[PDB]
Amino acid sequence: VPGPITLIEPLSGNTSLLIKINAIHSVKKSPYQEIIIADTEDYGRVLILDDYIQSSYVDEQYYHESLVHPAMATHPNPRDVLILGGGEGATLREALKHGTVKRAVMVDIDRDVVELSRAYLPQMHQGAFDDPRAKVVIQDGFVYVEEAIKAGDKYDVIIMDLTDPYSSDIAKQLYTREFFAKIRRILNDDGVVVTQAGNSFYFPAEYDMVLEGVKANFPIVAEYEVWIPSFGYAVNFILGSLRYDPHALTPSEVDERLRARGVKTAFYTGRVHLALMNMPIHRKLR
Amino acid sequence: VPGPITLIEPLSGNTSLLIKINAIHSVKKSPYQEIIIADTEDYGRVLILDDYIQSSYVDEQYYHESLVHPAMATHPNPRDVLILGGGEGATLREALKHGTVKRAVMVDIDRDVVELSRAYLPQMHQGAFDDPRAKVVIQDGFVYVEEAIKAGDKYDVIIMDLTDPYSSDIAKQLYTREFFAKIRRILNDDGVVVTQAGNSFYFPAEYDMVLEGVKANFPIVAEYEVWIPSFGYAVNFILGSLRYDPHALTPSEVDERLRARGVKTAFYTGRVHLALMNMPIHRKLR
Amino acid sequence: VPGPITLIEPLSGNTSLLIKINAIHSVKKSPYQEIIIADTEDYGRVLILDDYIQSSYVDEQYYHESLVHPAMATHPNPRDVLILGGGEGATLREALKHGTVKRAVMVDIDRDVVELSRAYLPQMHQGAFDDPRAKVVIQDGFVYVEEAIKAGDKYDVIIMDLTDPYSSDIAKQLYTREFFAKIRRILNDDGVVVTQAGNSFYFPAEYDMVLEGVKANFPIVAEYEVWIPSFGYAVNFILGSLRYDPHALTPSEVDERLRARGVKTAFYTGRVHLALMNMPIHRKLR
Amino acid sequence: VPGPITLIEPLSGNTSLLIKINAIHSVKKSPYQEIIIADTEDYGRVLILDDYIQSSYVDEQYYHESLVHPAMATHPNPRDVLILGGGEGATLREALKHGTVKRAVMVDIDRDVVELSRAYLPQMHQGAFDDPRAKVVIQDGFVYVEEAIKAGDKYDVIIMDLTDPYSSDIAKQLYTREFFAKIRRILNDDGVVVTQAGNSFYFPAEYDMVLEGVKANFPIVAEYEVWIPSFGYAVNFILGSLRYDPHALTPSEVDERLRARGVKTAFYTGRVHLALMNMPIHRKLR
Ligand SMILES: CSC[C@H]1O[C@@H](n2cnc3c(N)ncnc32)[C@H](O)[C@@H]1O
Ligand SMILES: CSC[C@H]1O[C@@H](n2cnc3c(N)ncnc32)[C@H](O)[C@@H]1O
Ligand SMILES: CSC[C@H]1O[C@@H](n2cnc3c(N)ncnc32)[C@H](O)[C@@H]1O
Ligand SMILES: CSC[C@H]1O[C@@H](n2cnc3c(N)ncnc32)[C@H](O)[C@@H]1O
Ligand SMILES: NCCCCNCCCNCCCN
Repeated sequence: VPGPITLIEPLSGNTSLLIKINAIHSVKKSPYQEIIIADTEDYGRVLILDDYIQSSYVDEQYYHESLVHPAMATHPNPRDVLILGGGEGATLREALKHGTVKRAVMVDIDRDVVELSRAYLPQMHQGAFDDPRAKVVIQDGFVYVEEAIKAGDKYDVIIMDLTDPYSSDIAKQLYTREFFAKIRRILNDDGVVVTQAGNSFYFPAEYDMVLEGVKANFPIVAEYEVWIPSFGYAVNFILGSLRYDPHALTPSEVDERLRARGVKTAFYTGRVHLALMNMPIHRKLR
Repeated sequence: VPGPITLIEPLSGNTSLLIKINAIHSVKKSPYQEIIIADTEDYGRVLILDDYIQSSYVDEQYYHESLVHPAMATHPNPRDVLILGGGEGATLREALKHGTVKRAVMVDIDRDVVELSRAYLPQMHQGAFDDPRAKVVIQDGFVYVEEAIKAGDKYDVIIMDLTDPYSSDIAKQLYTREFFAKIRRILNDDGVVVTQAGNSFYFPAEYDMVLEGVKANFPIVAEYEVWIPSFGYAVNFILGSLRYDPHALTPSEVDERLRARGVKTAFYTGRVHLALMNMPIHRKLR
Repeated sequence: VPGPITLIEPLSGNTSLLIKINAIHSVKKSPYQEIIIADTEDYGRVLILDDYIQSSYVDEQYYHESLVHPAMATHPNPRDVLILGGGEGATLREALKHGTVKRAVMVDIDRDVVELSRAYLPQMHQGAFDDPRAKVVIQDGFVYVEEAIKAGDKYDVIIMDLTDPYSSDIAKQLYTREFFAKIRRILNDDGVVVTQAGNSFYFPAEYDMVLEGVKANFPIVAEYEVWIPSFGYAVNFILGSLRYDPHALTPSEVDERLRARGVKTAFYTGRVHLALMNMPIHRKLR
Repeated sequence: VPGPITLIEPLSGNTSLLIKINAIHSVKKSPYQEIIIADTEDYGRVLILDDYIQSSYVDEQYYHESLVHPAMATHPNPRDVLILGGGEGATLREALKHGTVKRAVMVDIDRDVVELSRAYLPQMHQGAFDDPRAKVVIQDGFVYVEEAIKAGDKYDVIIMDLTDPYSSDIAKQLYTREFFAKIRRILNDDGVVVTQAGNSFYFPAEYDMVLEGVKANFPIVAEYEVWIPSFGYAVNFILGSLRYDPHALTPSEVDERLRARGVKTAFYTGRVHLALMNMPIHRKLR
């Protein structure tokens, strides 16, 4: 039973997780957030920001593969990729696997998350930060997107891997209808956006606000979720597309794009893609 | 932060859930298990057996529909149904929705679970216990199956809705290779068995033992899982079939059987079926 | 870890107690406070007010005997006794044991605490509420003392058994310098006051405020403490005397007063009295 | 709730403490026990062995002074002192304050406790380990006492500061009748033994076993307790004496021995001694 040293991970406010801690690797009060890197018995090494597990060694591939590959596989030739957040470098790692990618930009507000992840979470980034195709920019993603509009920059796929919409003051401006309109302005005509949107079961109001924002700006929208044990819930993803429908890809087409692009995964396959496109998201039923 | 009255729900031993309790309706130490019916803020009313949530008002339909309908929809004409466990009566409720069912027998070892569920959990059974097609038998499922073999009783679908294989002494004899051989002897030649098998991520050894038991006795075996928030995990299900392959059903075939049989659901559909058949089960990836 | 049903009892705010609950007897939102009467495995039946255990079956006699008998034994002939609080009736029970007592008045603000204690905590009051010498008044103790001054009422011993000074808004006016001045005005010239004063170790600032209030109004002040397991701390008592010094009583004199007055106890004796007068109170030493 | 990083300190099994951790300094799985040195908000720096707090910066002086000084002050000229356990070096620190002491031997089974205490808990040992009068021996205390009998060694005062009798497999042989007989064989004819004996309230059976073991071997036995906040209980001590009765010492005699011997304390005085000798130990009263 889960001690003697325990993380109390908030889940809903009326439910919390008690997680056995084996070791604390680093604690850093950054100007933006409290960072903890720790070893958990169940999940191995974790990044914690303001008390919330962001990623674990034993299940981060479920999160990062589900966040990245459906969007990347839906785009027929994703060359220019923008990531907002993704501080541990695993979102960048998954995006770079696509041989079509020539330029991947990752924008995180917090240099301490990136530097502490570089040192203490090598199985997350796996060298992604040092890939010649990758540029790591330390900036508020809101400001970065405003400056990208003025420069008329355009991307094929935009991946939002931010802190939770229901908890995170630093990410709140990037989850609005108005921000999704700004995202559309820096997408090519066949562009795709994907974002994590917290949890539809425990935080339906915050989830619905994000969903309405994407639906108001993109004509094709897929909603899918994946159980991440270390989070205590099935994370919700919202994918917005200007041309291509992720629901239209067959397992064979997904598997052929992965093979052609040199993409190796622990989890994501054509069959996973089909399941994600067909499983409705969880809500409270009474 | 949950309290002042809290349920400490074990999950893995290295992770536990802290769940705020609004009221305790009943506590009963039966000879078989400790029974608690309580109101939780997140999940509404719950049945707890030996500290483990069995079912909640807000998400039990995810559990009971996922346990019952894939097996029932795979059988082309399920007339005789046997349920082992299912004390709250929701498994019986779901099976009875199939208009093909003429006889449903439910066998639970613990009369106190059934009677406390009848009184305190009416939204679970919804009158299923009193359906003219239903017989509720209080007996050890092991004993009932031995007596069914000697009587040469035979069923189209057998549903095992027992306490967890990783925790429950009272159910341990019903999760063995030898017990699945006994189940095959009370199935018709085109019969199907489904059982909950705990959790593949947190309890892989106990999950694998159940899987090997089913694979040794049945030529067609499907594995699928669904996130149940009140459990803290995606419950694993194992379906054993003598003739019909659930992987072969299309969404349209599932939806046509549901329509023809008068089956109304909150969750299960042809698309859910397709997703369950295509989503690999969770394991620790590192 | 204690469960599955647990009380999270706040202790210091940086430490809390997890207490196994076997049953909840009553929950009542009164106009003043939330009341819970519950069975704990370690402490048996408890009264809880706003999350704080007030008393337990297994250790309340340590609390009530330590609160009452040192003051009562110090007064050479206590005839008129006033109790502020003491909702469960055990303070009254201990005071009434003194054969010198002719009139005991108990004043609690909360009729629900008294009535629920009468019904659900009979081993606390043990009939004290119905003793012909006893008068139970439902009133704010602040108002009762103002009206006692105007009537020129006077008492030999005043016992304050209120909710904690560090947590309880309803009692806060009764813990001030100004309130102890009002108490002195309704004491005879040889009168004694005793109050519980929370805990000197975990709540030194609130303890010190009560102590300065008593020292400003009374020339003789004794401080003593007793470990109450169900509280998670040694409760602090402050005794204010106008004439008689509890430090001057010998074990033999205490034991003779108890014998002469027909006082039977589970804990308090002359030797206990000597120990209480000689044990310094706990503080943080670093 | 105290968090996000928490120590779950077992107390009774039906009560546990949740203690906020500010930092973890060191974690060592020794062959004998799990060792944690941590900073707590309430208690400052702590040593934890197998989940149990052994000592805290804010209250260890209550524990170590109460364990050592009553026995040392009862002996009229304690020259040779043996300590079994006392890994953090505070028991040794208190014993060495007595100017009569020429030789103090401290025997702990676990070199990791001693070395981690030397480095991370300097306010506990305060250089005691390096005092010319002190010998620190890493050995099982059982073996050390058997070898002391064979060498015919004799001591004036033996202090047992071991892990708890109710929890600690490594110490269990040192808490038996037979072990107290071995202790008597290495005492001078006016010798005194003192041991911590867990807690009489929460662990009465284990406490009573230790008490019967001492009473079978020593004609004078004193029982006393002190509240240690960081433990969640009043630790019980049992003192066994061959000639001198600690109940016979007056405050003045104790204070004169402390003054003559150059003993400076934060807590222990003649009045404390009197209180310890007069306070009965806590038991469940219903
Ligand atoms: C750990 S993956 C989540 C990341 O979101 C990042 N993040 C939060 N808010 C913003 C923002 N406004 N702009 C960019 N990155 C952000 C955090 O710094 C964290 O590393
Ligand atoms: C609440 S659903 C799980 C049910 O499994 C039941 N159960 C456990 N073991 C057996 C068994 N051996 N035979 C029948 N029912 C059982 C329990 O009594 C519970 O009601
Ligand atoms: C349970 S024993 C302590 C009692 O103090 C009572 N109490 C708190 N505030 C006041 C007050 N202002 N006057 C009288 N009783 C009070 C509470 O109702 C409780 O029953
Ligand atoms: C922390 S103070 C208690 C000490 O008792 C020690 N201890 C436990 N069992 C024995 C034993 N059998 N012999 C010597 N020391 C022991 C532990 O190593 C610990 O440092
Ligand atoms: N939950 C209560 C913690 C109990 C810890 N027991 C005290 C151990 C005494 N021996 C070592 C004390 C430090 N020298």
